[PDB]
Amino acid sequence: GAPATVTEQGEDITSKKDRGVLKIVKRVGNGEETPMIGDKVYVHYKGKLSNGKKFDSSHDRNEPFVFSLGKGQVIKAWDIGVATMKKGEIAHLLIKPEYAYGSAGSLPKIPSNATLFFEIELLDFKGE
Ligand SMILES: COc1cc2cc(c1OC)O[C@H](C)CCn1cc(nn1)CCCCOC(=O)[C@@H]1CCCCN1C(=O)[C@H]2C1CCCCC1
Repeated sequence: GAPATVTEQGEDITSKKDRGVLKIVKRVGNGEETPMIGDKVYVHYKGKLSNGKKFDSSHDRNEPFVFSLGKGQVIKAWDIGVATMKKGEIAHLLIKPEYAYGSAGSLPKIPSNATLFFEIELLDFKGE
């Protein structure tokens, strides 16, 4: 399925090149600009434990998910990954625990050493 396809075909967007955050662009966006640290970012997303065991979508709450980029309001993988995206882009991310919730996890939703999968649509972003 989609997690395995990211494993096989995704780009490693980590600085360390440790395969900690792998990306596939599923729908191309527009514009020269990508978000930068500080911007208010609007997304829709579907996320799950990569083994399908738990799911979460912004659509469940009938509203976009909003955060400030590069401020650690989200897991590291989102600060890295969303910074690569264009407005209108849909991307798949597959994320090792080091760029998510680590060995501690974040129970009850996230166990120790969990790999995460997200589909993210970047709706908009605005400068601080
Ligand atoms: C581990 O805790 C959670 C994980 C995830 C979602 C969580 C969450 O909180 C309980 O709640 C939803 C986003 C709704 C409430 N909320 C929380 C925050 N803003 N709104 C702020 C904190 C968000 C932390 O989440 C994240 O950094 C990532 C990336 C942004 C979307 C949500 N993220 C998650 O890790 C989900 C998780 C995905 C895998 C399946 C279980 C939920």
